[PDB]
Amino acid sequence: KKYSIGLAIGTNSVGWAVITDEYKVPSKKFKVLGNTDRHSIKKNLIGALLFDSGETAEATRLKRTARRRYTRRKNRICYLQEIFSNEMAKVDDSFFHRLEESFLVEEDKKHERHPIFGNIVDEVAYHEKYPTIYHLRKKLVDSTDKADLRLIYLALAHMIKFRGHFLIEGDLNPDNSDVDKLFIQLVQTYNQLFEENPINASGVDAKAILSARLSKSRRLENLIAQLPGEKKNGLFGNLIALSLGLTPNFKSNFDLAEDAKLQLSKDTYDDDLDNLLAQIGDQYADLFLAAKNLSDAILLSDILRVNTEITKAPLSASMIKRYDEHHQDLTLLKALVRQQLPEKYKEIFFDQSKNGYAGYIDGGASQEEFYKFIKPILEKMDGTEELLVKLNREDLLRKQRTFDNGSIPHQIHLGELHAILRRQEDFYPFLKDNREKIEKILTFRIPYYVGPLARGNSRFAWMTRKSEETITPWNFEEVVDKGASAQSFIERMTNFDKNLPNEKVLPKHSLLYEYFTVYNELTKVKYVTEGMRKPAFLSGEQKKAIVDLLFKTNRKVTVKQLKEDYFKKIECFDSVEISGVEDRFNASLGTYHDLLKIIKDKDFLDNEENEDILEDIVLTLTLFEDREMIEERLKTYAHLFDDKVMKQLKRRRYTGWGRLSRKLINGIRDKQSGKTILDFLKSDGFANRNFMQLIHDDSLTFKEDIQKAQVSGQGDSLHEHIANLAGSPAIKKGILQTVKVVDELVKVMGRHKPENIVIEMARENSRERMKRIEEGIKELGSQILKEHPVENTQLQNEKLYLYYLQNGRDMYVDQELDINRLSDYDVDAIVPQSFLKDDSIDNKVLTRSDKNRGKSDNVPSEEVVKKMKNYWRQLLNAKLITQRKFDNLTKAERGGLSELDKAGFIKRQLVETRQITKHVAQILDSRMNTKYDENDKLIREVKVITLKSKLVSDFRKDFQFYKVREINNYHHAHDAYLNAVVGTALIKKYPKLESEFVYGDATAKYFFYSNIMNFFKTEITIRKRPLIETNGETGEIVWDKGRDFATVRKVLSMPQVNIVKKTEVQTGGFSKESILPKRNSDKLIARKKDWDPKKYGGFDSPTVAYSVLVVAKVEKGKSKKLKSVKELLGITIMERSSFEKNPIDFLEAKGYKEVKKDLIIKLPKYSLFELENGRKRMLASAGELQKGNELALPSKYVNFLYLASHYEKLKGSPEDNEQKQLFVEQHKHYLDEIIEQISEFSKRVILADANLDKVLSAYNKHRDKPIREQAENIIHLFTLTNLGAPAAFKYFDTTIDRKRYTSTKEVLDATLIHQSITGLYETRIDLSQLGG
RNA sequence: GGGCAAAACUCAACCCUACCCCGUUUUAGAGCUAGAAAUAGCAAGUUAAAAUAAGGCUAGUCCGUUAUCAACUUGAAAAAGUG
DNA sequence: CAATACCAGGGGTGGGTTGTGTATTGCT
DNA sequence: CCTGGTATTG
Ligand SMILES: [K+]
Ligand SMILES: [K+]
Ligand SMILES: [K+]
Ligand SMILES: [K+]
Ligand SMILES: [K+]
Ligand SMILES: [K+]
Ligand SMILES: [K+]
Ligand SMILES: [K+]
Ligand SMILES: [K+]
Ligand SMILES: [K+]
Ligand SMILES: [Mg+2]
Ligand SMILES: [Mg+2]
Repeated sequence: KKYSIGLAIGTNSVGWAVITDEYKVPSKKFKVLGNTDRHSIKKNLIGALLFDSGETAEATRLKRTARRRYTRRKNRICYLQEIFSNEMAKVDDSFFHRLEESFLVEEDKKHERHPIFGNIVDEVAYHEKYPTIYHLRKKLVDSTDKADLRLIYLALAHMIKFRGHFLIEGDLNPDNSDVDKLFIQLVQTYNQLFEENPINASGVDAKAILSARLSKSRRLENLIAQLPGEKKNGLFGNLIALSLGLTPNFKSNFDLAEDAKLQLSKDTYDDDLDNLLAQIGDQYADLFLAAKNLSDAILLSDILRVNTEITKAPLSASMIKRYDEHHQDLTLLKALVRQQLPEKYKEIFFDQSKNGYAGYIDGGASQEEFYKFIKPILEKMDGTEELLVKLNREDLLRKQRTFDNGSIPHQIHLGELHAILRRQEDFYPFLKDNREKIEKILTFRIPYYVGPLARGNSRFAWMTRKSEETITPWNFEEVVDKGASAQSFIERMTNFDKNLPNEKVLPKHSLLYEYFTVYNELTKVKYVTEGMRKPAFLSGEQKKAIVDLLFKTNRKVTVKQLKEDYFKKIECFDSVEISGVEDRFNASLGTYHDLLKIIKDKDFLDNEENEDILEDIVLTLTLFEDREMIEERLKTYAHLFDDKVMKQLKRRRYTGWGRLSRKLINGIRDKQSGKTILDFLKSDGFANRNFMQLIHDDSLTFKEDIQKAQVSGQGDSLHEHIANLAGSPAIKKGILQTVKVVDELVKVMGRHKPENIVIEMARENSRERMKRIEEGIKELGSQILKEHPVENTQLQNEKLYLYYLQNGRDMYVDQELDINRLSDYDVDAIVPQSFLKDDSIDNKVLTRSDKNRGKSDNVPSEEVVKKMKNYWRQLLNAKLITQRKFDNLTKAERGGLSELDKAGFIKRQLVETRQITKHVAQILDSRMNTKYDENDKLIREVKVITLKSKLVSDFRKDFQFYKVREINNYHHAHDAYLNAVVGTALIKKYPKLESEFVYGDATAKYFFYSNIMNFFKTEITIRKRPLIETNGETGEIVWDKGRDFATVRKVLSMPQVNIVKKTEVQTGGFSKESILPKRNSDKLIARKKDWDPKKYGGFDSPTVAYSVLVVAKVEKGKSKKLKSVKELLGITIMERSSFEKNPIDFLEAKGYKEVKKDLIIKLPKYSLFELENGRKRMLASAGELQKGNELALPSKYVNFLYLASHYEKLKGSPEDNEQKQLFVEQHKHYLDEIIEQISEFSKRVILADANLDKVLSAYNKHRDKPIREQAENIIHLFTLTNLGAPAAFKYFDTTIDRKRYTSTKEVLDATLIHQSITGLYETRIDLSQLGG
């Protein structure tokens, strides 16, 4: 017979269905294997495979990087110790041993328990002298005396082990370190530019004001308030704001045209500033330079909170200041508490559980938690004003190793280390000879372009070696072929040209590439004037003239410039009409202008002889971000430029890559013409062919060479092909499961390929939205965050999120919005919900009243646009509002929405265009249709139809085949069945639609695509449609409105649906990552081989990879008498390899004896067992079970629950709304009935006596509640019966905690069921037959 | 119209390298006084070492948490096969 | 033995890719 | 968050 397949692909489920030409679901007798008495079973050909979500490779990669980092840090310490080996041997022959075994307890220590000095007196004396490591570091930096080699090692090792970040390149340039010295020089330069309006900085304490621990805006205010007649938005105020790290706008200071927002931290900044400089010149260059220097000094004084006069170890001195102030403040706080709150001293200083000082030090309290706990204690006390201020500045009782130490650059640690080396090399000759080695150990970092230093056993590595010896930081340049390794980095990184697959893609900012884009756009530009009959192309001379006169003198070329600056000036046209370009030219020559500003040699740029050198320069600037490598590759061109241009160029940086190779653009030439693609793009007579026309023109060579070039390589497997698809790994796991389901379904139907396969794909935090708001107000320069504090979780509500996105302003009315009145306010859809279902914040907007939007059918009225356009663009620059949202807000000025707009919105709602769905369709099509005809065209025996969820959702809502997701998992299978039905019927009714729905090769649309699915309806908003629905041409019947609806209903009401939870071996981390303290418990796992957890603590809570059923004997009692057992042993992920290498030895080491090797059953997670009365359990672990049954609630109750709970929308037909409400009230008794159907189920399968009794009491409690709320809570009640892991749920206000199945003893005598992917093929094993 | 390409603006999803900072764990940093002793009173507290998936062989300044997996007949395996 | 309350490593820096809609020029 | 491990508690 003939049949079709319906599929619903999700992130966790693949629903599948088989239908006949009558839209019926077949049933079949399937053979049952095993050792049970049942040999076959009847099954319906509907079901749904369920699985756990597929995970990305991000967490694995981060674990891998942390692993490599720990390894290499240990290697750094090893290098330092090998350097110190021979002399430390003379000083202390067991020092490094004591350091290595510092973790062991004294019982296991092979040496003295005191690490540094091997005796208690010297150790205690050391600690008294240096309370922290930073004391010793500063001392070794400053003191002139010879020091103990062990203390030198400790200081250098602490500097190398925690060496600081690498965000700053080169040396730190410590001549401009003082904030006052740079602020005074900034005042000098500013007064230089303005002799008439100077600023007197006398008595201005810039050090205290600018280095204070306050917000940047507050420090700006405090500095400006010290300058009378000067304001914060003046030029000097904006310069100070730029130095503090803010985003000033210099547009108003220089009477500019548009925004000149600067910020030193943005990567664009350089360009930005130089852009700005073009407006006013180079007089202000060194002014902004002085501002940047002042900013660097402030960034340093943020870290080096100590003056640099007395010491050369400012970091260690700042740490010592922390320690001393902590000591003073702690002494004072204890004295104060003894004075006024001696009742609370012990809780504060002895209680670790409380967030006092004790928990802050010994417990688990954090600095923030400690501040919150002790702030009211300080406020209630007297004499704590200084301590209170210190708390508010986040600077009280501070430790030295804190979270904010991440801003410390490595050059600071390097300065202190180099100072110690200089001091102590006068006494230790090996320190003098190895100074640069020890410095290298701190500075050297494996380059980003080299990767893992592997030797042929790493799938991540790509490095090649000049010689075959061990790589150290010192011999790196001699062992590693940096040239070939960087070349391989390039090859691994860059995409290939698709037309020429053996050629690399040009950089996105290549001069040749932007020339290509400009000429390709400019070629298809036509123009017309009065004395012209027809618009004409530009000639080659015209195009070269427009390039030389406009594209090489202005970064952007506007149509206005094209008309006035070219056609008026050269062609003498008073008027002209341009076509092919609107507003401005998308393409431009930005790289040309960059290199023009840098090299200052327009002739050098315009010489065809310099094409190769400039291309290589741009390539080098795009490949790398490393200063060393960039400097290295531009040395061949060092003779052509001076040092100033060379430095400017070294700073020039680019990212991104094009999509075409250079051999395609200006390499291959037409055989006849001898011209390249770019040659035609510059001049093609009057034809003016562009890139597409140039590679698709049979008249010229290119197409032939392209076809000669392309190669279809060695084909991927199915799994490989799916993996290489663009998309999330979850949906790709779903796709692979879909293909396997389809394979097995074809196998079930006697290997007969179906006629149709309908596929549907489901379309489907706090920190990122808080980040949006945080950056948005920062850019806006507003203070609403200051006025209204809000936590990240509070943004679960969408109204508050929209509010803080809108800066207190109303989006349709220029009026402030009230925080406390947020209840009344209205969330409106920019493009309305009637036309588009976009419930995202992108089509959402918070306003005082919906009315103020203007009319509803169109986009907000032109008046509202004219009003709020500036505020909308300001929110767009702050990125609080996206460009899509902005364009939708202002569409009225462009005419609102056209008829084509609405028609296309509908068509996109109905036709799927998502690429991943097309890829799945391609895979299924290429697997089903494999033969060719006499014309060698593909034989499409199977048709792959693709649907969007709105079709079947609307079908359910129209004909009341409602879905309730929380009842069971049948809705996936039902979605698949309805997909098959609707797709098949739709393409039967309208074959012309195949173009839109099958894979392979005025206002009319608004009515057509909105009425395509009306042939199911009997009545219409007039004419009654025929009860029988046929194809107009073939006459074949497509839909019987008297029977096929009944068929769909009978199919949806079927209780037997093949729901299969995919059994899976667990993978990932061995256990919880927490390192637990020591404890007397055999659940603790040692973190090292010899670290007994009873002494050293360790891990617990491992993940079971899979359980194993063991039938064996164990020793019982002192006599060790063998007693027979049959139990579940969970093999952990960590034990899995050793178990699989030899299971017998593994089990015997566990204590089992005489193991029946052939009765060992591997049981992954979710293994299915059946017990009595059809009760089913799934394996959640070796010692816990999940619910294994589905509640097949009758369709009547599903529809009643949908309607009574107001599950989605109300029908919108007032008569029909009253119809449905009357049905709900007439069938109210269903409530009780539903409960009964649950109770019975729970009594037969769930077996939670206490939970069921509490649920029944709760249901009887709220019997006078409205029907809608009782139904909405009955919807929750299905958590008790849902398949899978138990969960807690609320019925009204009563909470029902999950009942767990903490024992797997019963499944050992149950029936184990092995199901195929559809669950149609089974193997049933009676486990009670094993053991004895 | 369906598929496709490049440019412009855009946001979502993914893949990879080199590093940084905390956290946790054990040990070290002589607790004192009064008691037989339980215990009570006070003193102190900020730091470091070392581990940071057990570990593996290929012994690399490498690898170790992604993807893939019902059962059965083969095969050592990858694979094929069975209702 | 089974019921049950508690708990689960976090933050930052670089690069590359496909796909998303909007609209320009085009191929097929 | 979800859901399985874990110690408490009878
Ligand atoms: K991390
Ligand atoms: K010992
Ligand atoms: K002032
Ligand atoms: K703490
Ligand atoms: K444009
Ligand atoms: K770069
Ligand atoms: K896995
Ligand atoms: K997993
Ligand atoms: K299975
Ligand atoms: K893109
Ligand atoms: Mg390790
Ligand atoms: Mg630490």
